Amino acid sequence: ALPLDTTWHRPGWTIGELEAAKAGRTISVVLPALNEEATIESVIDSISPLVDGLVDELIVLDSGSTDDTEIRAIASGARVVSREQALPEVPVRPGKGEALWRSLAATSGDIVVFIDSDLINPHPLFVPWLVGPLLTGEGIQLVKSFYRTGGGRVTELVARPLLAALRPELGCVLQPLSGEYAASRELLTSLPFAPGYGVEIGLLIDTFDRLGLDAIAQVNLGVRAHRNRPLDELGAMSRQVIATLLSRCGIPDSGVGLTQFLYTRHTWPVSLVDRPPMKVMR
Amino acid sequence: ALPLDTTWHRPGWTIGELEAAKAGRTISVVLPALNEEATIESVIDSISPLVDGLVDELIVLDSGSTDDTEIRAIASGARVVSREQALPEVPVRPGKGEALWRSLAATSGDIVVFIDSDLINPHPLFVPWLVGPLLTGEGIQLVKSFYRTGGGRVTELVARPLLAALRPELGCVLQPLSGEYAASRELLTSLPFAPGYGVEIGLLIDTFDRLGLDAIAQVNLGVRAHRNRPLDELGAMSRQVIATLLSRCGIPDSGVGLTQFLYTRHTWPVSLVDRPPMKVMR
Ligand SMILES: O=c1ccn([C@@H]2O[C@H](COP(=O)(O)OP(=O)(O)O[C@H]3O[C@H](CO)[C@@H](O)[C@H](O)[C@H]3O)[C@@H](O)[C@H]2O)c(=O)[nH]1
Ligand SMILES: O=c1ccn([C@@H]2O[C@H](COP(=O)(O)OP(=O)(O)O[C@H]3O[C@H](CO)[C@@H](O)[C@H](O)[C@H]3O)[C@@H](O)[C@H]2O)c(=O)[nH]1
Ligand SMILES: [Mn+2]
Ligand SMILES: [Mn+2]
Repeated sequence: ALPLDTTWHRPGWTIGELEAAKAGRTISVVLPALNEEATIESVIDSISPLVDGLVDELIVLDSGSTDDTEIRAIASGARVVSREQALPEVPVRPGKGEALWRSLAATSGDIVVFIDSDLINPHPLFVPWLVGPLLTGEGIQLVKSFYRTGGGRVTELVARPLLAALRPELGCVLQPLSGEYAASRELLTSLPFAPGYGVEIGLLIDTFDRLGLDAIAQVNLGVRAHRNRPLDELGAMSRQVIATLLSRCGIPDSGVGLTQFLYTRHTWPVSLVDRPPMKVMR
Repeated sequence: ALPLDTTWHRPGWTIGELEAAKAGRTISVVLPALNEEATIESVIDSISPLVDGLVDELIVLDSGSTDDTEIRAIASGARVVSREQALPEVPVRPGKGEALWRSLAATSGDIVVFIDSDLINPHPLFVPWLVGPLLTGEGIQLVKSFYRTGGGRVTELVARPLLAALRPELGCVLQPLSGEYAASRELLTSLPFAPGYGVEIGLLIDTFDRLGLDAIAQVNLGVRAHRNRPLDELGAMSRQVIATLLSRCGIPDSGVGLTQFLYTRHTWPVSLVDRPPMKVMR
């Protein structure tokens, strides 16, 4: 009942049916990871059985981990790609947005699926459930998940109310910041990639501004648990989500970083520099 | 070390000294309340000993309570003023901003102090600590508190990061949404009053835009505990805080209310209608 293809229930397709509908299209899965040694294995394990079938490629984009993320992920059979390796001609910047952007150059799938590597016990139907609308539907180029400490505080207090205020047509997207989603390569390599934690909200809005809702679907993945960061780390994330949201809506951002008083004072980085469409690097 | 008079430590003044420095100025205290039967008595009790001394007036602005807020507050010796009684010629709208605005017409103090009526065990030096800079300093017309479930989520994830983005000069205010603050009547009756939960962020920004930081002081009240609302109630608050913040910064707000999916759907009210400076009602 939303102006937006929303699969509220457990999708009916089977792996064999979904695989049939590929029709020569390839599927790449990317797990971005920064210091996720405790959950990375269970996430890979939940997806690796699809490889050489529904999924043609799985990588861990290691965003500079200093723990045992890489050795654990290799031991799980995964190809692990550093940011450097993904695109060596261009120096590495920090943040998640950098990692997803770069992952576009280390993959070749007509469809790209992103799964966060800190999920606690991810269901192995996550990927099949996300490529569903891209395969069977028409016009769909972006599929966002929804679900459910916690509650998605930055989602419920910042991104959703801000979308209500500045892009109300996106008010029917239930989890605009979700790290689990899939999209066509043609769309992904045509859009710029916001830095740090701005990347999701930036892709959602440029996708909308460029193609309208009809290109966007969302799908219930059920329940979703992950690391629940402390409030001060979220402030920093929220600051970046805000900077990216305002820019896509034509509003000048001060570029000034959030300062916190814990009393002691800390100033977190924010970035106004988007990475350009990966096309320009061909 | 901030561009903003910040009393980081327990203020040194005594009640007698502060009272001396009034110099013919009167002090009104206002407790806005909506259904606070469980905490209203302890809050009044913590302040009533100042009446006919440092404080010349105390009221409870009852914002339509359906519990025993009024009878309990009366039994504590407080004058209780309904919104209707505060300003009968003008029909009542909902929200906190309505209540504070109206309270300006039911008081006569040259200085007005606001204290939330849901505080758990408020220190009885709260009021003395807030009128300090208005009495002894010069130029000061607004005094904001700071302190400390929870953590002030809407504060740390929405108001502070948004001020960083759009009014970075206000980045050194530690609790811009705090319900405990004092201000001169001349300032208060000259500013418009945002609706619902937008009122604080609206007063902070119009005060800044109109007088600069030099008119603003903040004071440590130590620790502060209150009702910790559920996340969905905060989304609604956050939506209003956002609508008010964007308007003061010259940015058009859609006027569209936040919708939530709990799955079931609910749409909370937001308002773009500010009450005008109480001066215009003279
Ligand atoms: O510099 C970084 C930071 C994070 N990550 C990875 O990105 C994923 C998500 O990061 P996380 O710290 O867990 O973000 P969340 O607190 O869970 O934030 C949620 O909301 C954010 C705002 O859009 C999204 O970026 C996240 O994917 C989403 O889970 C994890 O696998 C991290 O390893 C990186 O690769 N590089
Ligand atoms: O329609 C209303 C709503 C609330 N209140 C009173 O206002 C005070 C604060 O309301 P509360 O629901 O406790 O807000 P908080 O969740 O604590 O929000 C914090 O941040 C808000 C955003 O600025 C401020 O409005 C609050 O004062 C501040 O405590 C309480 O005494 C309420 O009784 C009313 O009088 N009328
Ligand atoms: Mn996470
Ligand atoms: Mn409260």
